[PDB]
This record gives sequence, C-alpha cells and structure tokens, in this order.
Amino acid sequence: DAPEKNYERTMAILQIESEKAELRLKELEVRRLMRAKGDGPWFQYPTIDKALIDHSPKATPDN
Amino acid sequence: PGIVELPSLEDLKVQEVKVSSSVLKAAAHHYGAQCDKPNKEFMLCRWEEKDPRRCLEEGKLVNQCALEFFRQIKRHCAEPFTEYWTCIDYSGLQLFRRCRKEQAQFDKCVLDKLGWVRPDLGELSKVTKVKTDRPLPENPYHSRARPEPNPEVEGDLKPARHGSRLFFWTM
Ligand SMILES: CCCCCCCCCCCCCCCCCC(=O)OC[C@H](COP(=O)([O-])OC[C@H](O)COP(=O)([O-])OC[C@H](COC(=O)CCCCCCCCCCCCCCCCC)OC(=O)CCCCCCCCCCCCCCCCC)OC(=O)CCCCCCCCCCCCCCCCC
Repeated sequence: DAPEKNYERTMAILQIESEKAELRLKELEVRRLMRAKGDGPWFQYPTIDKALIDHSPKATPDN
Repeated sequence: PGIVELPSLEDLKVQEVKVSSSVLKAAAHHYGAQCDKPNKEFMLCRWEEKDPRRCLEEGKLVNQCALEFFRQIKRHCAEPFTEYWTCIDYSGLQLFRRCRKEQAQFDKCVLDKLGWVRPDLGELSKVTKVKTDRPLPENPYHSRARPEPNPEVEGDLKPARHGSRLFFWTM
C-alpha cells in the first residue's frame, strides 16, 4: 500500500473510533441523567393508567 | 394543613320532620311526585358540590317543602293517612303489598281533595333534568396543578451511528 493510502485510511479509522468513543461517553451521561431525574424516554417505570378510572355518578355523593 | 371550616350551630337549625319511617314510607310516592323540584335541586347540588357544607340552603328548602307536604296532608286527609301508615307500620319489612285497601282509601281521598296523582311504576326512578341558578363547580375535587408530562418522541428514525458501538462490532 501507499503511505498516502495507509495514512488517510488511518485518519478515517481514527475519525470513526473517536466518534464512537464520544458517543459512548454521551451514552453514559444520558443514562446517568435519565436514571437520576427520570424525565426522558428511558427508565419510565409504569404508573396507573387514568383511563381505568370510573367517572360516573356513584351511589353516594361524597367522592 | 388548613383549618376545616364548619358551619355554626345556628346554620344547622331547621324545623325537623319528626315522623317515623313508616309514616315517610306511606306517603313516599306522593312525596316524590309533589316535592320533586327542591329535592332534585338538592341532590344535584349534593352530587356536584361534593360537600354537605355547600348544600345547607338546599337542604333547608327540602325540609321546608317536606313540612309543607305533611301539613297539606294533615289538614285534609289525616285519618285515611293514619289508617294507612298504621297498617304499613305493623309489618316488619313494611310491605306495600299487604295494605292495598288502605292505600286505595288514602289515594282516593288525596286525588279527590288535593288532586295529587300517585306515580306509576317506573316514574320516580327516572333521571330528570334540573334548572339551577348556581354556577357549575369548576374544581370540586380541589385538584391542584397537574404535573407536566414527559416530552414525546419526534423526527424520522435515522440509522445508528456506526452500528451498535459495542466495543468492536462495527455493525
Ligand atoms: C450487490 C449484492 C451483492 C454484494 C456482495 C458483497 C459480498 C461479496 C462476498 C460474499 C461473501 C460475504 C461474506 C461476508 C462479508 C465479509 C465479512 C468479513 O470478512 O468481515 C471481516 C471481519 C471484521 O474485519 P474488518 O477488516 O474490520 O471488516 C472488513 C469488512 O468491512 C467486513 O464488512 P463489515 O465491516 O460490514 O463487517 C461487519 C462486522 C465486522 O466485524 C466486526 O465488527 C468485528 C466482530 C466480528 C466477530 C468477532 C467475534 C470474536 C469472538 C468469537 C470468535 C469465534 C471464533 C472464530 C472462528 C473460529 C472458526 C470457525 O461483521 C460482524 O461482526 C459479523 C460477525 C462475524 C462473521 C463474519 C462473516 C462470516 C461469513 C461467512 C461465514 C463462514 C464461517 C466463518 C467463521 C466463523 C466466525 C467468523 O473479520 C473478522 O471478524 C474476522 C473473523 C473471520 C470473518 C469471516 C470471513 C468471511 C469469509 C470466510 C470464508 C472462509 C470460510 C471457511 C470455512 C468456515 C470456517 C472453518
């Protein structure tokens, strides 16, 4: 191979791996903040559906 | 938290209906026919305000209308009514089916002297409509501000950047 080819292919390898490494660091930081605050699409542990609530006029009025 | 705000004892004084349950059961159908409107205003106020402290004037109108109902019974048809609720009062379960001739006497005298018609089967169980002048309760549960939901997802789903990014797997 040419030193041009090896050199620039090395640069492409370094680009792709540095991009993946910074994305892994952002992956860890996003996971930390979403477990801590709980305001993202992840770690949304289920609560009770409010579509299950009956809203009809019941037998007694104090409810 | 906050101090609970109760009405005074003078806000609760009203002339009571001091009659027995068999007396109330004997003229129950004429009470439902004749005392319809303030009773339904009260029960609409009671199922909408969801607070008996917001219903005291409507309950007092209920009590006034019931007292006028039994005074209008007592002036004209006191003795067939007494004959009828005594026979209702004899039974333990207080059956209407056991006392049809005293019922016929009471309903006859009531239709002849007071013009009241006893309702048919099905009528008192109707869901009626009530014309009120009080405003609709804007928050009867006193529900505070709801929490804002989590943001939804949006945008076209692009591929993963350089695959899985799992240590060396390039896809
Ligand atoms: C227009 C339509 C038509 C188009 C046609 C185009 C194709 C034309 C050719 C047709 C054939 C296509 C074949 C697949 C494409 C080439 C894949 C390839 O070489 O990837 C290089 C791949 C990564 O190297 P690369 O230089 O970065 O990528 C070059 C390309 O970009 C590679 O491309 P990439 O970057 O996209 O690769 C993605 C990713 C790249 O890889 C990675 O990201 C790295 C992780 C890979 C897995 C590592 C696991 C390590 C731990 C487990 C080790 C297990 C034991 C090892 C083997 C023991 C003996 C069986 O791949 C994987 O992770 C796949 C998993 C590994 C399977 C590789 C494909 C095998 C196909 C044939 C199977 C036959 C058996 C093979 C032996 C079984 C084990 C492989 O090399 C390895 O992982 C080394 C292991 C050996 C790979 C198999 C070589 C394929 C041909 C084998 C022929 C001889 C078989 C002999 C008999 C059976 C064995 C006794």
